[PDB]
Amino acid sequence: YNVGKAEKDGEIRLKNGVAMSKEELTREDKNRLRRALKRKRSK
Amino acid sequence: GGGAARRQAVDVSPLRRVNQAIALLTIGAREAAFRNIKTIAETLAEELINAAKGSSTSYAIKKKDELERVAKSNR
Amino acid sequence: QNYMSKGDWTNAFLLAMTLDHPMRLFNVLKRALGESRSRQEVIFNEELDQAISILNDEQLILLMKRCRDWNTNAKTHTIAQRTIRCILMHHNIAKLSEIPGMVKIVDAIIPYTQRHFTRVDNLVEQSYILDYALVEMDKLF
Amino acid sequence: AGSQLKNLKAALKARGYDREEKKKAIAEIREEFNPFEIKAARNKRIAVGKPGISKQIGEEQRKRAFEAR
Amino acid sequence: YQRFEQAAAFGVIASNANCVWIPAPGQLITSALEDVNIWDIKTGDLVSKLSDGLPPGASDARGAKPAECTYLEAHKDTDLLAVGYADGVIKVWDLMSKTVLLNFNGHKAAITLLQFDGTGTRLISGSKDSNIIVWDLVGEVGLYKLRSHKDSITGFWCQGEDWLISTSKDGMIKLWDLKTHQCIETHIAHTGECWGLAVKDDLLITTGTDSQVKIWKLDIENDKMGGKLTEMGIFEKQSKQRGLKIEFITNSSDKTSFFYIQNADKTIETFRIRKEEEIARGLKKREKRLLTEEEIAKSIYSSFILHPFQTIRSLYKIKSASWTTVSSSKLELVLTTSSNTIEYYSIPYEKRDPTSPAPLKTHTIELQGQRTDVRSIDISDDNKLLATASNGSLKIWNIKTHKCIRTFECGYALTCKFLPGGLLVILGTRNGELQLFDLASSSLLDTIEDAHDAAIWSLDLTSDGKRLVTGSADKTVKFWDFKVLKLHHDTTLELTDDILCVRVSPDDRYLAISLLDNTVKVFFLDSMKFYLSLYGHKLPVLSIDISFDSKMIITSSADKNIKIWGLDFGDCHKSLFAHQDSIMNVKFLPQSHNFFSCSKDAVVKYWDGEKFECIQKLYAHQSEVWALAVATDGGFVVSSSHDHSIRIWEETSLKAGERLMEALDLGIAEIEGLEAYNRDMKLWQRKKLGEAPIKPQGNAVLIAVNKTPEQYIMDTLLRIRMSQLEDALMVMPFSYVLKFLKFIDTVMQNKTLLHSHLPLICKNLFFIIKFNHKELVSQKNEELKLQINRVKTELRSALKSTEDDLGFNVQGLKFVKQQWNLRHNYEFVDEYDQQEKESNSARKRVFGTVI
RNA sequence: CAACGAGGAAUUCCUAGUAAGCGCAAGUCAUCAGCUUGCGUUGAUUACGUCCCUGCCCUUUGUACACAC
Repeated sequence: YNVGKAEKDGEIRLKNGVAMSKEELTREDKNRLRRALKRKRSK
Repeated sequence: GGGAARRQAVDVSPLRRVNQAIALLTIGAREAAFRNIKTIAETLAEELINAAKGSSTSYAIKKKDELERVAKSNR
Repeated sequence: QNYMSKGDWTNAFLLAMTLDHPMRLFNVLKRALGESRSRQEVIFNEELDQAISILNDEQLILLMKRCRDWNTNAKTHTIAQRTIRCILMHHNIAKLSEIPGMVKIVDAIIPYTQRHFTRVDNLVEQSYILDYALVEMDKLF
Repeated sequence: AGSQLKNLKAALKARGYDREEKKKAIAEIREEFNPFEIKAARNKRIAVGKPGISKQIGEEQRKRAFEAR
Repeated sequence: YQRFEQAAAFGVIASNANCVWIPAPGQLITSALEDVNIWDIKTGDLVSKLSDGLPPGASDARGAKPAECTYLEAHKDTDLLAVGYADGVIKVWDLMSKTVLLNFNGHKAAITLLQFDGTGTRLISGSKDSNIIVWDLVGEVGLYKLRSHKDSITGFWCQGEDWLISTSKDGMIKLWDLKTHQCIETHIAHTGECWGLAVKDDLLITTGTDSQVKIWKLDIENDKMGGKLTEMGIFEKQSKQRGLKIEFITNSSDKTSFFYIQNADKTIETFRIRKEEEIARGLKKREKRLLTEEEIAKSIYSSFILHPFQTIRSLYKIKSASWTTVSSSKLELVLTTSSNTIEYYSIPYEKRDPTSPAPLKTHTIELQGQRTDVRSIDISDDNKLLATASNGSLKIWNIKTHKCIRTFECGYALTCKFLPGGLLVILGTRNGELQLFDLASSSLLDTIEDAHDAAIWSLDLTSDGKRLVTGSADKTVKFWDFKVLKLHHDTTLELTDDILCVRVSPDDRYLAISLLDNTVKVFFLDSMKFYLSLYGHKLPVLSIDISFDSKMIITSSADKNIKIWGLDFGDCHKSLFAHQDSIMNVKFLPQSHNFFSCSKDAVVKYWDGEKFECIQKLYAHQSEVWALAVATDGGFVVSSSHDHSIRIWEETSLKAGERLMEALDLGIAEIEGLEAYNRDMKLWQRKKLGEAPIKPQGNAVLIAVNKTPEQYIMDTLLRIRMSQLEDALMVMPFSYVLKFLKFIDTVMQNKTLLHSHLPLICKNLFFIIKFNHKELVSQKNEELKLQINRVKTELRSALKSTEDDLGFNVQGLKFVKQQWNLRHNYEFVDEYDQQEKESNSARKRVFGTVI
């Protein structure tokens, strides 16, 4: 078993293990996680 | 510090001590033979004798005493 | 949010479990575990592990899924082990086995616990340089 | 010291629907960042010549002389 | 170059903002665009136009639109005006000397409310980005930033230091503890947006999208989580649109309270709230017919405690309001509407009857405006100015005073001109009508009904003025002469297409007409000769201009570019792309080939006709610039726009290892300082209590970052990286190793941050003593010996404590899996079928190998 | 009654058969004899570390399969 992505859609699950919920993330971390996902797509 | 004219005293490794020893002795013999009656062999003999007994009349150990004294100063 | 601010980790835990806010759940479990190490059969405070003892099947299957993907770290694994331990010692083992879905989780997190057991056991193994240094320091006279 | 490319990007950020400002800025950075069409000596106590321009006028002069002959 | 600048701006009285009222009825501070103007309601003369000290158009004016004022707010007693603008900045002025005292940028979008609090020295500001910031005025500092809303702050209400309560452009109302600056209680007020908020101390009132107005009871001294603010019932209004400002008063002389809800459209609903005596004596009357049903009826309160009142209407759409009161028969309410006009109404009320079928306005300040956008501007020789509107408000302003001295009523009028002697105005309207006015006498010299079959679009005089040209959307142009002061239609040229601009040359030579069919045609006036057809603009084509030498024409259009044409052969010269929306108008200078073009994207632009540069990019308007007009001689140019504005333009580094070393030295210095303090306390409590140490004050950086020294050292030990950790621990000498051991010895007494950093403490400590083992076992001190023993016991106890539950969980989880297996795995006794079953049911993973 | 007794400020290059000294031949379709290219003879001093300065470059999911981090 390895930590993939979330089986929901209001959730963000990093491969670290730290599952974050989109309703609980503030807008700063929403923008930051969106840019980080853009980096991991762009590579 | 970008060129702040301050010196800091370091120690010096034994290979550098032997390198700078041979350099000080030989170029002291050269400048001591530069335009005097004596040749390089006789000036080097005088230099090696005075450096062996440590007489402070040699270029080499006067230069050593200056380097060590400046290190003692801005230690 | 008010419970997470003012303290009060048990009702914060059950609200984070009801809302399914997993980072907040990790924070309430980590904070309550750390204050449990601070103060002084019971591993969290008693109100919170009773609140873990009284949750139903789908709640404990999402709790053990959270414990599953926290156990893949070597950092966030202690919180997962304390939560797994209180589930194991506060629930019925026949119930835990016959819940549909509780073998694709516990088979996922047996080998990670074995990996951590090997690592912490080697930490205890190389913790005896202190004992060797003490026997040298006593031989010093 | 620092690169000609780094100084060129700095010069473009310096200079930044007008046209003649861009004509002036482009001609300025071209004749500044082209160093191989001047000649520089070393002052022993400095642009000392313009080789390509002197060459082209010296050869256009004899070109029109040759066509005249 | 002799550049341009802005002399004065006018034409606006009330713009896209609120209004504050000041007592002497009284005066009124309101917004013009980017500057605030004060008016006395009594007469209405402009007694102040407080503006920025820099003229827009100067050398240091920056290359964007100026910040439109969006919220006025006033501190009455200490005489301040806090005004806030559309970029987010807040300027606080003293109204005595009219200078800027405070600049308070802070925000990221336009701001929506201000409020002074504790009457002086504190200002709270809410903006179109969802933050709400508290500012001190004695420190010039944003104190706090309350940050949990989602869309845009629509209102708030604060009391001093403890409770704020805001409501935003999502559906949410929030209550804020201003001591901790964390939001305490959040509700969904209305299902769409939430536009209103007012409160008289017991009841709170909010409104949302459509007529549903919600009463709330805030109980500030509550202790439950949900229940500091509860909802007590809804009611209805007569307007189905956004009620967007609610405000309360307590009239004296008995004690009574009134609140209004202004609406989007045209209407303010006023309400009297009643008093507790008629609450008590009205409860029984709806509690008649005598109790579960009666309790449901008594619960279903709003119409009970609130009483509607005289619903004040207006002619136009309502933008802001505020009132004053005496006697409860002088509810005197000032009102700024959208089409620029303020109105001072006042409703009387004899404490039972409102004494009127409809309220009455006592004043109206509307003379210096237009109520619509000025579709055509014009100028005299140099003295007067002509503004043409849609309601009919032709106005003849003057340049030297900026006051309309003469105004008439025409209709939907889009183009106009003067007459060459002055004191006479020709004009065409959007239906088939033309009109003539003057300056000394009354409005109408004559109108010409059926001047055209359809919408007129552009007219032009000849340079002597006796003959004018009218081109209209009935696909015709017509010529008119002046017979003696009446209009003589004599000839008419019908085209194939809707002509929408005309012009003649300034020397009676050419007639250039711009058709809807993407082209212009140049005719000879003396022959109707069809000289030229200029083509290739590619959208329908607006304003033309002919130069003074009658050699060079300009051609503007909705293609966002103006074309320069040489009129001798009809050859194009430039096609320069300006103005990213649409160039509405373009005009030469008097004597030069320089020209101006004003456009539909709130900018006028100054060009030359020789190098075709842009000389200047003037940036003072806020919206679509509909017209501009140049002086006949001298060359100052006026421009008039959609924001009801008319404005003049005239001429002028350690690393890891040493970071850990300095952290270790200050941390262990603080630690043994406190331990010496504790030994002093025990000795001065176990001996003759006559003396002790005075005080060890804690470290500057430790109280600055709010950390115990173990935490400070622990996070810098965390912040070094794993690649240079074995170097950071190898650089430090043995004295720092000994105080590192003191740090570890103290940190495994606080068992919270021991267990959260166990493998880091183990890795660092074991590398440290493994590297320094030769010197450590040669140190002779029983203090360090007891230290090593104590660290050993606590560290190994923590590690065996975590692997105890690790081993417990291994055996328990494999018991759970194994009892599930022996419950319902399968039935194979034969070993070959068993092993093939397990091979088919195993976990597969596919790997990329190399052969 | 002119220059000059190892050449100022600055500046460039250089790590083992290398720097430098020394002579002897050739003259190879371009180049070179106001010299160029070969060939041997003699043959060191000091770095061989470091990113502290000056710069240039690379990466910022570990992916590639375990173990470990």
